[PDB]
Amino acid sequence: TVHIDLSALNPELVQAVQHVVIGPSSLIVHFNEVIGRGHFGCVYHGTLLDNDGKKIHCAVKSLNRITDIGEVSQFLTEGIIMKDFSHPNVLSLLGICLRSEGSPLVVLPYMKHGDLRNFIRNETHNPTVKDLIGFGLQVAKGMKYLASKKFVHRDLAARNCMLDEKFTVKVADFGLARDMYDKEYYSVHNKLPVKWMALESLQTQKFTTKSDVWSFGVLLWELMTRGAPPYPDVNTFDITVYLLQGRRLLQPEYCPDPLYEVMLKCWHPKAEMRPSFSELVSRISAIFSTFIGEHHHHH
Ligand SMILES: O=C(CCc1ccc2ccc3ncc(-c4cnn(C5CCNCC5)c4)cc3c(=O)c2c1)NCc1ccccn1
Repeated sequence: TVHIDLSALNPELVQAVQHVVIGPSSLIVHFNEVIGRGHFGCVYHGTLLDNDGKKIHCAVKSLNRITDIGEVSQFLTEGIIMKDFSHPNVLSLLGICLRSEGSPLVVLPYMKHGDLRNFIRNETHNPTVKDLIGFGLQVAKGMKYLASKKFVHRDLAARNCMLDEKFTVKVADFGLARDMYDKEYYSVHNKLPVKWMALESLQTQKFTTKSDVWSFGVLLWELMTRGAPPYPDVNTFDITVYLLQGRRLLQPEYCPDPLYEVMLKCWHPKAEMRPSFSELVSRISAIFSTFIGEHHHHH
């Protein structure tokens, strides 16, 4: 029932939204069919009528019970930040629907297989070790692209990646993503994923591509453990001390030794000493191509 006053938003943000607008008549939000949850609300199945009149299956993000303009602005930015994304391992934006009343709607392509964490946890799907390394390589390529556009993700985790009908892994949620401009960092001004955060980010609240590399390492560990929760016997509040003591996530059972070395490199206490995403793509690609095991998907 909300009425959003657009004159209360930053003009550059409103113009950006206007450019990716979806006509209210072209979208059916299947509001009785929940499919996920972002940082600002739930995600639903949707049907999008395209420019050529074809029905497109989509995922629609909405704001859950809106109270203030700041929340609307952050939610719209989580859609606008994705507008120029064009990479096979990065989810694209289909558009934004803003009706006369109610929450704005961020429209994304539907990803057949759902989130990466749930996919690997499914005992029947049972991805092989090589399949898991391949998923890790795909995420690395998406992050290499994001890093090249000077965006800091800040919330990289398996649950934030999706798999499409061809098993292509795409970095999908950008609810905490920020443009670094020419600064090479983002510091918090205005619910943080503690067990995926770099030690320096937990201490200073400053995020960089190198802090995303740390999160990537944890995502690789989630892959190799088939979606186990990290540090299960460490409380969220005791993580900083645990990490300052030099302690790290242990080698997963079926994980190749060179891939565990890659994870360790991602968690170096000195951010400058961590590999770049370009270096991670090269290293993981060599591990992937030399691991001769059973494999299903195309990486
Ligand atoms: O929700 C999130 C992050 C937010 C986010 C970001 C982008 C997307 C984009 C598309 C999408 N496509 C397909 C399916 C889907 C859902 N199910 N299926 C099929 C249905 C038939 N069975 C096989 C799966 C396809 C779900 C989604 C989403 O909900 C989604 C959600 N992470 C997940 C998360 C969120 C919170 C806690 C844990 N995990």
